[PDB]
Amino acid sequence: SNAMHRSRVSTVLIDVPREQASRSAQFWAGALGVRADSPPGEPQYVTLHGALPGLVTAVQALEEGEARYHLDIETDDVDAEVERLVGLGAVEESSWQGCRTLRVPGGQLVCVIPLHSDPDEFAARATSWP
Amino acid sequence: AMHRSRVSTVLIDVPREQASRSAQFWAGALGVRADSPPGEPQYVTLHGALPGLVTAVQALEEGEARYHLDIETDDVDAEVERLVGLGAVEESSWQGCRTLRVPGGQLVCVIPLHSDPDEFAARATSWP
Repeated sequence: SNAMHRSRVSTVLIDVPREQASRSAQFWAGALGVRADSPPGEPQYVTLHGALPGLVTAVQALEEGEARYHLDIETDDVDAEVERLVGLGAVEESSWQGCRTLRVPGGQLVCVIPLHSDPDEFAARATSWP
Repeated sequence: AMHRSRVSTVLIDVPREQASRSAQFWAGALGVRADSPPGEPQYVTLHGALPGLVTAVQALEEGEARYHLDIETDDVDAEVERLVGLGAVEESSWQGCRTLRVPGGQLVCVIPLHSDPDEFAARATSWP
């Protein structure tokens, strides 16, 4: 059933109500000793450059809801990866911050997102399914 | 001090009754082996989930599901003081760890050294 495809955790997100976003980025920049800025086309994100090895880390401004963390699973087939994770007991929730979003067994949220990495890096770190 | 710190650990905190199902899911979701370290039955390590870091499911005696990060340091007291200076607030000892509520509301723990020294040095920042 499940199409052959690849995935891995690519991104660690610090989700904060929009009003606290700049204060949060200020803290994490000082706490981690990192540079912080927003990418073009992504003003809701403040990248914490080089915070974690082999991953992207960012503060994401929430338009509604309470502060949390979440992980993004990067994949070359979003539909197939959502299907695979639902097969493992995850449940798809409403679109959340423009991402396909699942509640996993235990209660945490994860987002499934498309490719945003150097192909050679993704091939070196992604897990092949099945 | 000078002292050094880095984020070393990503924790998936779940009510104890849900801990087995969580570990099962994450092992399957990430394609990793999952097992508890000797002396640390409250954790199920997700081996190699995030290379350069440790990732684990932590069984909570109470409270709701969340994630948190551990900041690893060679001077726990100094690092807590430094993070408090940046606006973090120390909460009561939580799951046997020094635990801070950061600006924004997330939790972090400050923990002692537990990594290959060369890995720590490659990833850590020095603080006056």
